[PDB]
Amino acid sequence: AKHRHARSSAQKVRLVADLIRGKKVSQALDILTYTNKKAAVLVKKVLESAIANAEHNDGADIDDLKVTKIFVDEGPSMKRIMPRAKGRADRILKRTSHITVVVSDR
Amino acid sequence: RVKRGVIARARHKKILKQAKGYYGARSRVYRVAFQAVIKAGQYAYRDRRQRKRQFRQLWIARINAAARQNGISYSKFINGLKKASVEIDRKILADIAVFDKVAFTALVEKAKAAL
RNA sequence: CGUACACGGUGGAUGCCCUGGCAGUCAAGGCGAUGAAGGACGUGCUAAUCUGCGAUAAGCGUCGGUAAGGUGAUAUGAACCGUUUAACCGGCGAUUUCCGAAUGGGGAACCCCGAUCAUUAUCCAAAUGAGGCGAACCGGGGGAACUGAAACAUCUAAGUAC
RNA sequence: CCGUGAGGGAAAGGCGAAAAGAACCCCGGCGAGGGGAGUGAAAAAGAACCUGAAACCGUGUACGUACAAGCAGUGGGAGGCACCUUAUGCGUGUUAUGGCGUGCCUUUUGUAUAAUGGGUCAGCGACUUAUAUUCUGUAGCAAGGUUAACCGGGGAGCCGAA
RNA sequence: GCGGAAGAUGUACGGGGCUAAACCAUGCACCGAAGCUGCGGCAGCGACGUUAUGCGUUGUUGGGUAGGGGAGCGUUCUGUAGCCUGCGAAGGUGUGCUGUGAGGCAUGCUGGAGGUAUCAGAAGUGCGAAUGCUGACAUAAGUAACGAUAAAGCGGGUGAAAAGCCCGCUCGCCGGAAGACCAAGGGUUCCUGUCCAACGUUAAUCGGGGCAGGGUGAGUCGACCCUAAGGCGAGGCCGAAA
RNA sequence: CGACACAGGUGGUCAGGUAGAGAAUACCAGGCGCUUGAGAGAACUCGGGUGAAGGAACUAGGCAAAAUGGUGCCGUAACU
Repeated sequence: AKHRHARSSAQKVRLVADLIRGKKVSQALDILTYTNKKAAVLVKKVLESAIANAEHNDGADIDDLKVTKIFVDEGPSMKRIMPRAKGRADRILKRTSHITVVVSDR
Repeated sequence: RVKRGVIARARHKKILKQAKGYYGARSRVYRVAFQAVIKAGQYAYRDRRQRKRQFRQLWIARINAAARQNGISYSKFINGLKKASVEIDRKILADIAVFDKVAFTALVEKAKAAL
């Protein structure tokens, strides 16, 4: 399944996405349980909901469904007024990223 | 008022395109493209051409590397060539008496004869 | 990690459109002590804005027009109005709080009276005037300097700016 | 929105023929979102929603690549790998190795230059009016020629004619 | 040829190196430029003949900063003649072909509404290059920065989630004070309930955050009243008057 | 108020709450924990303590630091 507007950073995304791009879906669940990176959740509530809807709908066996291709490239950037520095105003060019994951049978 | 049009923004590419043999930048950028190809056009304003009359220092000094193995060389090899027969021009020649252990002698027994 | 491209994104250019501007032309042209212009506060069942009114408050009356639908911009929910012909568009009359030229006096809109000058004068303010506003045009007075003279004291900019 | 105040002062346009604006179901902490599905000619229109580029981001593809020396090419000859929508011993992508190669702009007698300017991008960004005079090229007609205000007429008047 | 000749992080003719690949007197044969010769091709200028910038012949041959002279492609819109398009245009991306070139043209995809050619005009007409203006963006970096009222810790409660929400205990801080009552000033930020997308330089089931309601009931408190320095308006007096 | 939940600035009353000369430290009352975290026993820098013997030899200058420092008795110079 795919995702959209994520408060993620796109950069700190595709960091946790990696390591969980290879084969074995189970190998994608054990890992990602401990990441110490905000970039673990969200990117996990996917590639989990991806393995799901992959079982029912798009018939497939969980025993042989692996992670083939997982990439994260999305936006958009929105004008934000985050108060940095003692006193000043600045617009954040913060971007986002969608966690698209396709876990079919390999 | 007048919309820039198919000029400028139509001038960035139509350049940056032609660079099949580009550089790190000066292919990604236009403020390097132009001043990069400026050397181009010139630099060889009318020189590739340089090749001939350049590496031609050979095909004359190799021709003796062809001879000087079956008699004399250079001096009297291209002087007996314009003696008997239609006299074959020396271009492909002086490059043939190297990549083939034949035909090279097919211009040594021609010379040294009718000498 | 270098470059090109592909898919997606970012970004917003470009192309097209535009209920806006810019410019010219014709017509028409003043408003206020029967207290205006402007502003404030209110007013719609719910309404915060804008608009309209103003406590008979997005309205009331008359005539004519118009027309069967309508209850402003908002196409919500409820409800209601209209053929005892409304909505909507045009003359005349009524009403028209307080301050404001206000003018009794004081005052950052709040509390008590024709204030001030002046004419007539039954000298009683009794009968009247002035005291404000308005895009820039006409008239009557006061009147520079930077600047030009490649310096500057006539002159010049000026009889302009004010 | 800024300044005590006088005053100063932005940016932001477009869903679709119709909204006809995503019913129903799965997922989720969730009217968020995702999947599936529905509408329509098209949503690769789902709401700062037409089209949607460049700088640029991620991924992926082609090809390099941790002994390698630097404008990063030209010509020659060898290596390969990869692709036969332009069949013909004819090309591309990138590239190993080798021979050469000190960005680009002003000032200055001389700048690659330890002379100045620019981080990059897109958009923006600098000889124009009447009149008069003097030449030139082209064109019409020729001691005559042209009118101005105002009337398709005018000749005032101007220049030329010793 | 030698003595005279002493210096600065490792000493040499370009280097290897050489007794001749030294030096001097002669000599022979070669290598070696866009020079000279020669074939083809483009041009320009000038000369001769000419209506000719058409041919024929001839000369130089044809480098250029400042500067002078001359021709041209492309763009916008308004004319005449004349065409293309949803059996799909303009634009955009990639690619093929042509021209010395400016530039023109075709194919595929996308797009999805208009767009041209000729001749004659009209033009706010074609740009890399001002510590230039405005907006956007990359590298720099995921790098520099968080401290006297230096205070939290151990259990427990609630919760999907609790290091900082709440309970208990333990342990501390402040004392003219982080205590109590008020002026000025600010002004609903107060209380309750429901939440959290935004705010709280982490999190939050918490909030002075978001939403909806609720709250500030004096004759003797204060205002209200008065006056001080001083100010204003009216009469009087001065080119004129605010 | 200072553009900020800016260790800055801002008037009055409570100066008898308990131990000292006193409106000086410790502690009731009352208020508060609203001045970012986790793991080895470096160099270097910010504050500070202690340093043998000499002791201003440092320095423009003893700057800095330190010494003396409560109370009672005795006693107290030049100069004015």
